[PDB]
Amino acid sequence: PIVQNLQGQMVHQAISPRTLNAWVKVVEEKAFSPEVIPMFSALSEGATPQDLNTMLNTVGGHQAAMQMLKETINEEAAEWDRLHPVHAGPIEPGQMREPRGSDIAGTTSTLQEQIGWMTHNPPIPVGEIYKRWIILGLNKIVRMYSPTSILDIRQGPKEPFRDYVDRFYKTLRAEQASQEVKNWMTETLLVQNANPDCKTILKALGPAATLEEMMTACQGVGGPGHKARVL
Amino acid sequence: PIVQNLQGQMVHQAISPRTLNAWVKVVEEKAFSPEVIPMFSALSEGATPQDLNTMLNTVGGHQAAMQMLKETINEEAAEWDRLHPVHAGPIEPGQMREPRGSDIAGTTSTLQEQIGWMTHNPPIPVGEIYKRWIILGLNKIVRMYSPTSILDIRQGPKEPFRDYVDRFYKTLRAEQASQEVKNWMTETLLVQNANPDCKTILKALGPAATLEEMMTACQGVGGPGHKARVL
Amino acid sequence: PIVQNLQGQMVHQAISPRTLNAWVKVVEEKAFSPEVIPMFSALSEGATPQDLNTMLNTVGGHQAAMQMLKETINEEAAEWDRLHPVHAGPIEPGQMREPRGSDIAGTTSTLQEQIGWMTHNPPIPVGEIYKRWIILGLNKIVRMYSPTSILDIRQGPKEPFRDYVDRFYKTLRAEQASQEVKNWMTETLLVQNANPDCKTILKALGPAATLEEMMTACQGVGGPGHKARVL
Amino acid sequence: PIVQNLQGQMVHQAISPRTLNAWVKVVEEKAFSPEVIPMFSALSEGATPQDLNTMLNTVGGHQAAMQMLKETINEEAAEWDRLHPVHAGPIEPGQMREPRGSDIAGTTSTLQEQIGWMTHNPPIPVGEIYKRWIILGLNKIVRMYSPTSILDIRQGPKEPFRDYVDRFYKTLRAEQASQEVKNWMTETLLVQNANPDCKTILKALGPAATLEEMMTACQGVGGPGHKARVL
Amino acid sequence: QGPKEPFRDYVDRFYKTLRAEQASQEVKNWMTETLLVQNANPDCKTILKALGPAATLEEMMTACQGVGGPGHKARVL
Repeated sequence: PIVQNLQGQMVHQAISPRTLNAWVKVVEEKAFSPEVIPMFSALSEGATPQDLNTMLNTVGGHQAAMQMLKETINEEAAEWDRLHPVHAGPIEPGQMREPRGSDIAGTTSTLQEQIGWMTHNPPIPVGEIYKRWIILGLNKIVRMYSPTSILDIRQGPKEPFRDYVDRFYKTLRAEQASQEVKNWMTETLLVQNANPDCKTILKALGPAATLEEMMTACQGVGGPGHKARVL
Repeated sequence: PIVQNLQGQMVHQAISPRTLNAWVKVVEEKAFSPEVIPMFSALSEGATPQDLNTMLNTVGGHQAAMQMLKETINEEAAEWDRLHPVHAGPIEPGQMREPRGSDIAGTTSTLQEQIGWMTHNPPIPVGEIYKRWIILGLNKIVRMYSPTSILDIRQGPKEPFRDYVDRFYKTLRAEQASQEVKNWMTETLLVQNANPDCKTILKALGPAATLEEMMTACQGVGGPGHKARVL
Repeated sequence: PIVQNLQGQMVHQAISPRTLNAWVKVVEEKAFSPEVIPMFSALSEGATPQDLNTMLNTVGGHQAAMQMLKETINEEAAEWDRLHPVHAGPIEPGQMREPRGSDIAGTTSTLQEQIGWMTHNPPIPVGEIYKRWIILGLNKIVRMYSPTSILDIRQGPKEPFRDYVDRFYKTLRAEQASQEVKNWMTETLLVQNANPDCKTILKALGPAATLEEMMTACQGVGGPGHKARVL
Repeated sequence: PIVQNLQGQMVHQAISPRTLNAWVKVVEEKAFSPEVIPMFSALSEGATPQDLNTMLNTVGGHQAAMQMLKETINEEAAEWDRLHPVHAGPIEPGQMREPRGSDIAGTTSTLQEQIGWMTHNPPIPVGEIYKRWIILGLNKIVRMYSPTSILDIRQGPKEPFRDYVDRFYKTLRAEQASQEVKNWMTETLLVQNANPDCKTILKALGPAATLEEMMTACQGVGGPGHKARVL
Repeated sequence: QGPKEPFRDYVDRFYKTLRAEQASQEVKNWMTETLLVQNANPDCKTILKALGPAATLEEMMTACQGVGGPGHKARVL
């Protein structure tokens, strides 16, 4: 990995054992689940295509999701080279070459190039590109391997609105659509699947109460009622 | 996180995986109890808005406190822009831009900018403002889940007053009541509620009563804690 | 191992129990399975021959596979000294210490002479070179595997289709047959992990179909779960 | 231990009490075994005779065998003195005194001499020389349970032979045996212990047996008609 | 191979089936050294595993003649 680009003065660091231990043991205990993705970005800080390939290729299992992941990075790679026209005549010898789709993927490109790119003035975002591409991969996985659809998450007859709300946001993390969609669901879908004892009172709150109004609601019906949360 | 340098101004380096694990350790062990803030703070020491963001995105449980905390930091950002004028007029050639409320959260600002504020003399305190905003969220969420009011907080009839301070202190520390309301509860409601043997000594020594003398008292009223505490 | 591997101003650090405890947890969990080679290359980053031998002496199981590892190291050393021949009597410009195979293996070399190669300009990177022989040996362990069929494919009401494809991928990434065969097996048997109706649907998508298209598909006629109401 | 100085000849760093404890926890709390040896080698990076001694004397477990190693290092010292006759009284002006066996063991030598000879040119590596004696002594402690040879290795009647091979090459690694005895063993004693229908492959392999040939041997060797060459 | 069918009749069909597949030579070679003798009659596994099932095509059709039917029928192409 290479860090210190912001204000210049970058340092190359070798691949760390303890990053590939952290990476393996999270994905093993939790699976490719929504809580991997900012952890994967954090572990991937300043990583080369080769630093990225080392991590990716030490995953072990889950070869359905990895092979789905691999296919997706290959689409983006094949996309890339056809949205970048090939250079007109000779490329000057002092000029640094452009990265291709297979170089971003680390398939045709060696570590010595990658460092040169990342220590160039200003730096080539080759790694940012491989990580967004991996992240489309991870994102697609979490769609395919869904725990349950957000659409059909409903409160029970005698399940409480706070217990429901824990499930609601837990599952809403699992859903992969855009933020207008997920602002919708808190606005709308939260109420329409809520249980009938609670739902009369949620249309008294209407579709732009404060989160504290939603939190204060619904202790007089559902679960062990008013005492449950204060005793 | 930004770290101390001898060769110039402080240099930015990546998050440790041991720090992200220590974070998830402390959240697991303490459950957003108000002892979190010392450990939030100590992990938050050199921390960028990108680091603080990362702390906020790696929390997997705690759905409601997490949403409520998000509502608080976004509200501080929107107050901050109303609070500070935009200034429409030109800035000197190569001058660093003024930090907006969104810039403090790192939604309009990138880590190259963030280190650039950081490495002025004295710093513009962009993550120290952000971290204070978060700290108010944690405290409101402590108070949010407090089980009975300070002005409602009582000892059982079969209690030797021994442990009435545990309950009394942590629901006063949530509420943040006045020393004068505390004196009024202590002269009125406290004496009225307090165990017989303790209540003689609390009337005798007024509302500023010696804490130890109650605690020494109450050896023969029976039940849970009447035998002495030991180290 | 050494700080700033082939980069100047180079500083030896001792072999850490963190790096050997991770080398232990890998062999215990998953032995010599192919996905350790990136972990093993990260472990071997900056490593001297002496560090590599300490890594090998730690393995106390699998001795027959380890003697083969060892034999293969002895064969590779022997090739290195037949491709680069060993000298008889004093060296003509005087002894500069050119790494022979036995020196590569840490047998007839000092730690100064190993480092010396890393601090010489152009360098001779002996560790990368010894590492390649060890990776040849660990790949050759996987070819001593107990018989596992790549034509015997399964697909019945026991695992999901994803999970059959996950089996199939493990089988191919453990199988060290030809890359043209391994693609061939993949084009021939990808669909053959589903039930008869799922296969009819799978083939109806076409010969450009990918695993994300297949794993949304089989609408109502698929494997265990993931097909909604059944027809 | 002794480490690189940046402005002159090596300097001493102070021995790790944290790893010195995790050392002793694998001497005292379990039975001797081959992975004890590299855990001592890893500890011993740059270790002086005085540090080697500490590694012995903070050990309190297994005093018989510790003593047997102590006694070995005495033999090695009295041996070193019969191979390297150092004269009586004071060394010459202008050159470094030569170490005796007592100077290797730290009995007669001081820290300054110990970091002296190690940094000298020609170097006497006193601390590497002393460690190798201890590596032999430990290697005897693991063979002091059981001097197991090829007569004690047995292939149970229904045993798939695989374990026999593993223990056979463990046996030859652990204490080096003669080439002639091994040609006798791969041509007679192994064939006699092998399963009846497997005896033709292993008898054909005979006194020329090779690890790759042995590691794949015995796959589908039963059934109608004889087989005799390993595929 | 048919249960009383000749080993050369099977192998004539097999190389016929290899001819018509558009596959690589390496693919054909994995089938020749991992499929060919495996899909044969067991009485032919007796002597053509004993050669080793990945050995030359000459000694394949030299061996194994007493297994099955009489063999030698000219093809009508």
